[PDB]
Amino acid sequence: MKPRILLVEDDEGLGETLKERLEQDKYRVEWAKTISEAENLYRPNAFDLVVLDLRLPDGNGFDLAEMIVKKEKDLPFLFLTAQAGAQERLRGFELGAAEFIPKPFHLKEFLIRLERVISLTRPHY
Amino acid sequence: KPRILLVEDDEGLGETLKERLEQDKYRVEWAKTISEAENLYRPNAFDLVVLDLRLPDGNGFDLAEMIVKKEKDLPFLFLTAQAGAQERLRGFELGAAEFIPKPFHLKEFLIRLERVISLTRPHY
Repeated sequence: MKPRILLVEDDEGLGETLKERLEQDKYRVEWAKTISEAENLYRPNAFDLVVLDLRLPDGNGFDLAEMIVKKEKDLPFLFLTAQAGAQERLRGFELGAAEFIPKPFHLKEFLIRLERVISLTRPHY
Repeated sequence: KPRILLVEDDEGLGETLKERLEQDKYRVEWAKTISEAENLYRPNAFDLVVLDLRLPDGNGFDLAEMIVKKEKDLPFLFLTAQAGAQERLRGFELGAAEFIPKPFHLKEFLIRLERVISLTRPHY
């Protein structure tokens, strides 16, 4: 019912804040702090959206995204990252990212953009 | 054909964008100042406004605010080097459909613009 988000983020100050605010009313969040934890949490037909940064301590978010796309072609993923230059964004969009949100950001911006991504996951009425 | 109001004073860029979009079966009215954009803008004529926050005769937020007052659900997006956290927050809170920073590769802009154009308006 509540969309389930896989959040991949090693900054625990930011990750706690994001998880807490997302779980406030609308969403359920499984929060991985490493790529290996993300891989453990990840399985097909379990998530509605993945939110990930690019650098984690044990690998790169693009590789994780590429893996996920291979297993579940239509699982939306968005990047949330300080590495948000023209090249990174183009790479993300060409891989089919649903969104690309830079750091730094205000939480309310993230919530607006994320709610529109969730809206696109809804079926046609 | 979807009609785009492009508000962009950089004429090298504006020419490139107008030409490519018109090859993609868009109609583009390209304004180079806020003054010109306000003059070209009319309700029930455009399907998307693309504007820079940085225009020669003022702040693109003023133009976006005028457009929102007149046609609250008209899609608009910012294409701008003024792409920091405060400006993006203000833009999304105002209802911007997208916010694409400069510099950008043209293919990124096209991918993101095509997505905005696909959204349904208004409520069926």
